[PDB]
Amino acid sequence: TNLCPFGEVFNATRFASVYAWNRKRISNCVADYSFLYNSASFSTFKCYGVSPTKLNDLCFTNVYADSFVIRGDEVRQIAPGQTGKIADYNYKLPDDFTGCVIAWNSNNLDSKVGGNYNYLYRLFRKSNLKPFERDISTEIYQAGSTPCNGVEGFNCYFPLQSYGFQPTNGVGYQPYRVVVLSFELLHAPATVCG
Amino acid sequence: IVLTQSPGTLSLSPGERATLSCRASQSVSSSYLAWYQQKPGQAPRLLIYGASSRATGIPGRFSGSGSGTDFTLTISRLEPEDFAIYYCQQGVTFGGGTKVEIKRTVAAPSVFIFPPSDEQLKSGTASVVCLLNNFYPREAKVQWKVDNALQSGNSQESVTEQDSKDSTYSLSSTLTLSKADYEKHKVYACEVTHQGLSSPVTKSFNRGE
Amino acid sequence: EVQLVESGGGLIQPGGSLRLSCAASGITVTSNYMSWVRQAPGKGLEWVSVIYPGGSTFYADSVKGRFTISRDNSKNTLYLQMNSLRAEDTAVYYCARDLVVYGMDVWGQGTTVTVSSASTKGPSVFPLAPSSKGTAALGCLVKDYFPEPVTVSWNSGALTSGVHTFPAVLQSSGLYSLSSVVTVPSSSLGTQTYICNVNHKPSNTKVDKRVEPKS
Ligand SMILES: *[C@@H]1O[C@H](CO)[C@@H](O[C@@H]2O[C@H](CO)[C@@H](O)[C@H](O)[C@H]2NC(C)=O)[C@H](O)[C@H]1NC(C)=O
Repeated sequence: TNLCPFGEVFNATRFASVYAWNRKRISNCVADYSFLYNSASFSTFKCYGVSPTKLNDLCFTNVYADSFVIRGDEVRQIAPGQTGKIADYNYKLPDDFTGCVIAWNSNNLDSKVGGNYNYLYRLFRKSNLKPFERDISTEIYQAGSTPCNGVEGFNCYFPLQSYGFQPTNGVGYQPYRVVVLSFELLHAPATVCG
Repeated sequence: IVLTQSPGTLSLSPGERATLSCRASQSVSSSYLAWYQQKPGQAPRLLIYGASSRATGIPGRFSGSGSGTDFTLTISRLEPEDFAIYYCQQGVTFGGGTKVEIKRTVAAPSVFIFPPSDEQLKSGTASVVCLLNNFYPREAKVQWKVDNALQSGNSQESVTEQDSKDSTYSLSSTLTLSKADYEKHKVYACEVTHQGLSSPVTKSFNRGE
Repeated sequence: EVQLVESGGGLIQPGGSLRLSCAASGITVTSNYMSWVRQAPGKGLEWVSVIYPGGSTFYADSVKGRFTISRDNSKNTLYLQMNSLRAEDTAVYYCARDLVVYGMDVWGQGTTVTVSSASTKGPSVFPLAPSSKGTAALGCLVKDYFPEPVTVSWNSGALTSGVHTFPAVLQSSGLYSLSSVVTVPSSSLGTQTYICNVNHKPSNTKVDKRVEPKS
């Protein structure tokens, strides 16, 4: 059998920061979504435009698996139609999203005593991201009319900020690993079938 | 998220160390907290951000510390301009504030009672005023009594800011009655309880002298 | 200079609308997290609303559906449209630039919003007569006026030592009342006249009340 390598996304030992979210393009394989119905492993499993229980009966042109880490209380922003720092400046789903959003608590892997400062999010950006846009700029953010010329100072801020993930955080503020499955159906032969 | 500041009031002298506490109901991020000072009639002023970083131009005697849920603002050596209200803040949440006031020796209030004027009585209302003058500390209890009945629900009171000369407070309480009710009773008294008084002080008058 | 200059506060009846403005210099409003924070009389700070650099808006539950935050880049100005105002919206409203991880570093000077169904009204001024029973206290009761503020002096400014003019209280009628007192030597009561001078600019009221021992 030629199974789609969803394990490489879901079971990756390390995850990306949300501003630099990872994407794996899945093509030309048999997709077995049975691992999703294994509950007690996922705190969020929400689908849009498809039935969550019928995924094994569906064919798509391609499937995208995006993955990243955010705060628990930010998982609600990974949905069509949402606003907030994550949806606006880090990872944006389209209003007409077709796919599923899966999340689980990763406190045991992604928090550190005194703070894990490796997971970042973009705090400053002049405009919202388009759906599925990925901004990895580290340009100094100009909050006034004076050019920054690459140096931080008043009105001149580094645009990325660290999460302060420590294992004693309240659960809503603990790290969550998120995988977004986008199902792409083009006027073309399907290559990912259940 | 709830931020609880303690104590409500710190009473200290210039030169002394002030320690103000802010406790968060949840551990969020790390060192996630700002501190502000506010003086009467003025907008708040940022003192500390990121729990421990001093805002630009803030004197070095201000320092912040703590993490998880427990945070502290320290003023190492109080200056006279530091007596003020201080707020902590996280995201959209503010703490309830801590007042830093000048400590001084206990001073009992001077107590005065004023009957309503005849001019006011002509209009159908009677206001009886009780004045507590130049006391410290700020906590004081006024109990109105009419023919020895303890009055509840018909008085309001007001307290001055700490006096710039002698660091005392003053308090004014108004008992409001209809004229008809006022004329129904004889003995009007305010009884004052304060730490400077070994026993409560009562000032009274008899309506009609 | 870096400043936020607010305007638009005033007196409004319940159900009415006001628009507050916050004109910025030294920061670019549309490039920042910009917030409104209010402070009711004698109370703490309450976050009201924010607009993100990219345009998303958020509101406290207590103003949702009634207030609208907005901005104008060409005027570099932040606005708060307040509709269906209620008594408990009475407060000083501050605008502030929020750096989120670096605190709220720049604040406006505040603009006062008073929501009340009361009509403008000058005070009645009544004497608080020095007792007949050596320091004496005397004063003036400045009752039933609207809106704030009143000013009180003693003897046209010549008497300042020992004066306490208290914060006004809001009575259940919707009108304010305050007292002003002074302690003086009892031996002065026969030879010194004491007059409180009360000014209520909103109603163009000036009252001079002589306060004397009663008989
Ligand atoms: C991630 O890894 C887990 C554990 O290795 C996988 O869960 C196993 O799935 C197989 C079927 O593919 C079952 O026979 C095992 O019983 C499962 N073990 C556990 C502990 O659940 C999971 O499928 C992987 N995720 C993927 C491939 O997306």
